[PDB]
Amino acid sequence: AAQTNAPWGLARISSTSPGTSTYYYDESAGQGSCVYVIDTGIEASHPEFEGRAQMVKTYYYSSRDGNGHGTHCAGTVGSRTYGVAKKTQLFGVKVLDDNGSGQYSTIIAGMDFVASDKNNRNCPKGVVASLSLGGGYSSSVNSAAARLQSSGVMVAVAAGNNNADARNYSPASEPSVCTVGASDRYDRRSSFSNYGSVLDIFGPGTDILSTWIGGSTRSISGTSMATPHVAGLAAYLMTLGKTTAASACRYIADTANKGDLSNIPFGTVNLLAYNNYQA
Ligand SMILES: [Ca+2]
Repeated sequence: AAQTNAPWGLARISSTSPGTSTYYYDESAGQGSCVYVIDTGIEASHPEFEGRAQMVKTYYYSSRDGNGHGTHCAGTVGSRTYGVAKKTQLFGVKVLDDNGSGQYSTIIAGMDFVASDKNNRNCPKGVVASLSLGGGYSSSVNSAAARLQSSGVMVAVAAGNNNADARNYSPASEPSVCTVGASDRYDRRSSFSNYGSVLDIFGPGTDILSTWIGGSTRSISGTSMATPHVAGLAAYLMTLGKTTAASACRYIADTANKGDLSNIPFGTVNLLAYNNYQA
């Protein structure tokens, strides 16, 4: 399948080269997989989701995304225009309030929630979780990411927006999950992407068009916008049969565009997510 005049990041992760605007992908498009967006919530009523998105948990007084962040990230995973994995089932977990603030203990609660809940859902092609959030190093926050990953959920985390080595941030520094930095449409590491040997992969994160609440769209920027490219990609690769939840971060790295970003410090991977679908 081909989707012309696509947001640049979907064209990028289907291409070897920057400067193209068509997104290519096999039409299965993540059918039969499940992605949990653990964030401010998802405006599931957005027609872009077509009935495939459900809130399933909140730790606050409403499960609605009253911020916009969770809805944008979820749209990159799996909205019909703006998504990678256009036939995946989405699930929301509101661990962030509406300003974007969550305590670690509730974040943790969300995470263990997914390791359990997946067993209430039909995900025969595989389970993913997408965490576009974080704060300073915590062993506990990190342990809750290793558990979620160990439980057979592909875990994708934002490396962080401080232009700092990410080993000091959580859940980014955790080893066993897939820590995502960001790039721009000219293949520059993004000016705000954390970096550091704990990264596995880079994805589009500067000027990412996606859904927003009210039924709307906007372009925003972050390792948060890069993260759900890799989560949706992993859903797409599960569904095909290329990899598994426990093997997907390695498979994506093995199949990445290798050498191609500027602005990658010494010691940080120079790997860019790629679906290998057109070449
Ligand atoms: Ca890893």
